[PDB]
Amino acid sequence: MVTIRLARHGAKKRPFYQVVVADSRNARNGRFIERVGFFNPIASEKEEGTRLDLDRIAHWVGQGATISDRVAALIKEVNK
Amino acid sequence: KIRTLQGRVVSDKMEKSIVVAIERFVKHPIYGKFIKRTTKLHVHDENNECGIGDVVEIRECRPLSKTKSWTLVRVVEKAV
Amino acid sequence: ARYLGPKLKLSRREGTDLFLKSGVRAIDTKCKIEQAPGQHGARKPRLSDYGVQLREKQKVRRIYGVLERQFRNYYKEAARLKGNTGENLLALLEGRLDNVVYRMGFGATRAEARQLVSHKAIMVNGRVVNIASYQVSPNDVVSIREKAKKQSRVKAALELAEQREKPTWLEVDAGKMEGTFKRKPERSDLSADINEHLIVELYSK
Amino acid sequence: NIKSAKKRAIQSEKARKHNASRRSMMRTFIKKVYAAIEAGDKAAAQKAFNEMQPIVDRQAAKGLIHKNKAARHKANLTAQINKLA
RNA sequence: UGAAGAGUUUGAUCAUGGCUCAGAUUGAACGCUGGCGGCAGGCCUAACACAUGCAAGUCGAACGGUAACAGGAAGAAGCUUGCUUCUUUGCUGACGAGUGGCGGACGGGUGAGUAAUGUCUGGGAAACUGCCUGAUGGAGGGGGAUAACUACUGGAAACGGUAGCUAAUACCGCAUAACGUCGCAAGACCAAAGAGGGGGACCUUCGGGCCUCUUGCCAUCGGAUGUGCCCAGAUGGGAUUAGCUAGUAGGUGGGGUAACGGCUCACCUAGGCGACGAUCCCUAGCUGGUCUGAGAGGAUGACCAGCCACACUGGAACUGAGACACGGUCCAGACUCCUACGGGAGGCAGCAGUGGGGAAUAUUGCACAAUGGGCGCAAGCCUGAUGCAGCCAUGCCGCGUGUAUGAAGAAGGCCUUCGGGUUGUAAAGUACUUUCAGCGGGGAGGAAGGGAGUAAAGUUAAUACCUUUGCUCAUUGACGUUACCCGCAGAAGAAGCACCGGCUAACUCCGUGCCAGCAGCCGCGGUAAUACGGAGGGUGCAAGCGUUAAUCGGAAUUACUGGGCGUAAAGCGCACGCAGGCGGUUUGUUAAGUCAGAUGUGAAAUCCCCGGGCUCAACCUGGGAACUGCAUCUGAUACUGGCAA
Repeated sequence: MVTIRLARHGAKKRPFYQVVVADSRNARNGRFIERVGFFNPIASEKEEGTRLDLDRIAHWVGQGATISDRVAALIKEVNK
Repeated sequence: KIRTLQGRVVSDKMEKSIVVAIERFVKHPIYGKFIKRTTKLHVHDENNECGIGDVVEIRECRPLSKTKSWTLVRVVEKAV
Repeated sequence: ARYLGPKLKLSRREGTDLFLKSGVRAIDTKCKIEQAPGQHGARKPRLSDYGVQLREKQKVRRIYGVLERQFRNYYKEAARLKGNTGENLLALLEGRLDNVVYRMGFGATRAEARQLVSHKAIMVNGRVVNIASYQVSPNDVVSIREKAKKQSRVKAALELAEQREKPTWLEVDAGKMEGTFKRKPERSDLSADINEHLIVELYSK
Repeated sequence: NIKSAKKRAIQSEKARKHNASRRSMMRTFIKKVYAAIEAGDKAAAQKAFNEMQPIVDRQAAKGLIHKNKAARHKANLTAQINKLA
């Protein structure tokens, strides 16, 4: 069981999430498996705030991954 | 490869245990050269099939008695 | 501090002329240079190696207005561009926003230009800029504000600039006071400030 | 120990009380077989194994004894009788 | 793309060599001084003891229940007139406690202990693995109970104990039995729990049976994951620690553990380990990494990340997929507290605070907004994780404390040959601007999801449910009196510290006179002190500066890179020689070393290159490189090593 989730590592009064594959039995900013891109809500189209990896995840989900509200709906914001 | 070390016996005083002595060329990055660092190890043997000073082939493997995890595959020669 | 101390007096203590707080009317007429800063400023000492390096450093240092701490930051940015880091170093000191604006004739002086950068007078694009340590980008849009050309300071600050060489790596404008940082400063655009040898000695310690 | 969840101790205890009994049963029945081994009573060995064969297994499926432990028990046991009777 | 040197021994000189300084830095501390904002960081010492508050529970869609709340109804009142009040009642939301599940092994903290079978790195095989997820099948029919509860009863409390009664996704049979387990085969054997939503046709003495959906439940084999286990190498110091080691080392056979194993046990052998450094002692969390550095290297391991250990001290097992369990349990011990003195309670190395100790380290803050975590079928709750605020120049960075112009070069000092010179365009004076701060007014973005509907070409009852999909609507903001922006007067409110003999940038004047005192080093000072003290002037840094401590550098100053040893420190008094190190030459071979390519692997962050995002930079960030390595695979054969000749 892996758990794909957000992880803010960005400086104060400026969220920079990081969609990561971890496990839920460890720290949000702590122990990770491997990334699956980023989520920046501060992008507004002067830079790209995302990195997809659609492919990678699609394998991981079958491998028993779990998606949190945000992460799941964030594939949805960009659809395919 | 079964992690094969061409070692040289140095102890038949037990039956099914023979201490084989092997070395790797260990380098110092601060003396900046290789040397011979010889390390005796405790191998698990079929019975005995060799004398001392017997060049052999040994291999890694399961543990199966205290400080064992190498086996004798064959006795190369008694003397070179 | 930001210095902003007794300006010219350093020109005195180095015996070398600069426009910093001088006019174009006073050029050491009714002002004095080098007569004797202090009561010992008349007589000249030979100076040790370290002597030269210190004095000379301060020469370059005060015709941008730049501090110590600031200068180190410049030195690790110079040696973080692939080039001659003598050039890179003095290129970045003439990369200070306060300086390019002066060198496009919008500042009366080097120093007065930075008084502008204090207030919301300077801008790049539609973006307001108040920080002078900003190294402008190749092909910039470094304009004055609408509601800043109406001030009597900004009108009078194109005035004192007039009749200078204006070493070209950039455009000098008067329709919209909007230039372009259209190539970098270079060894040829030094105007006899070639003292890159000194400070790179000083700094490497 | 003012916490709510310190009530778990009571739960643990209903548990320990029960889990104890399960271990005890098995722990004894397995010895009745080793009786027939050491004393050499060939018939008995079989018969005594057969009576405890289900028992030790059930507990395991549940998790009391667990799957993997009873495995090795059942191996050792039968092993005895094969070389004996 | 990158490496600085000077002083200090001599009357003078060059070497040799120790010492010093210049530098960067640090969880820094202190003194003096103080404008902000942004970001980061903020008990290192006694792993010392803690007042007080809070951080571990949550699910009624598993229960038996109804205590409260809120509603429904029934009798009744009040007769606020058909409405409020009252008793009754699980009827419905909803939920106390209690059972029961799952979490409570996460996250958070700390480095005491631990030089190692602990870590790190790389391999590896005789392992296990709940929640997740794939595949196949199953889930049949029963029973005996026990909390609660009730009625008592023991105690001052703390805290219990009886008797009767009862529930389950509780417990345990019995039934069923593969790709299952044991077994050579033959054979034998082992499991469960169903809950909800909704509904037409039948059935209910009307709670339900029925069907359908849906999730869950049981098993077995997978996958992914976490966690054990083994091996080799790397891991700190000290040989004024050289001998050590009986479950000690190994072999047999039992037992045990999830699995291998002296893990443990019976017997048998007498070895095993060690200067290629065991064992023992001191010291220390370890690593990525960090800092410094030109690199190599050294030192170091704070915050951030991973691992290990520890949880009042000592110790132990139980449960469970997993623990040797921080806020579990039990025992002992020293503490602390309660007490009706009989007997009991607790554990801040969690957050915040407290005293103490120390040179030193912040609020008994706010919050469910966002992100993440826990449970749940969902709502929702729980969250000192976290996100923020407050307090602190602790540091890095950004910007400001004014701009222009301004000389009979103003008074006022100071020095002076008494002509001035110096302070000094500095100030005033003139024209100019209000950032930042302050006040008043606007004002983004971090917020999507969910929630109330409708659309499905799903599943089935033919459009339920549930899920799915976009759509439709009303909201979701703790920070916060917000990032930011607008206006408002008026330079207004915003510069100091150290040093100036030489090293080393920067001199004079008095006061004192080997006295006073200075002092990083070399040294000053016994009456014109460029070195003291004060002043005038100046130099460098600057909201910080200096001083100290501490690390590394410089220092090739212990030299792998990168040293000497004739006399400066420095060749054992001299031989032989084991181990160790080294190896003339020719052919052949091997390919271990080595080189190359290939493949894994070298976490991320940190670092680095290019390039974005915060008004810029600091910081944050994207991709790529580095990731000095290691192993394996396949190739190469000159050298190196091995063998043969």
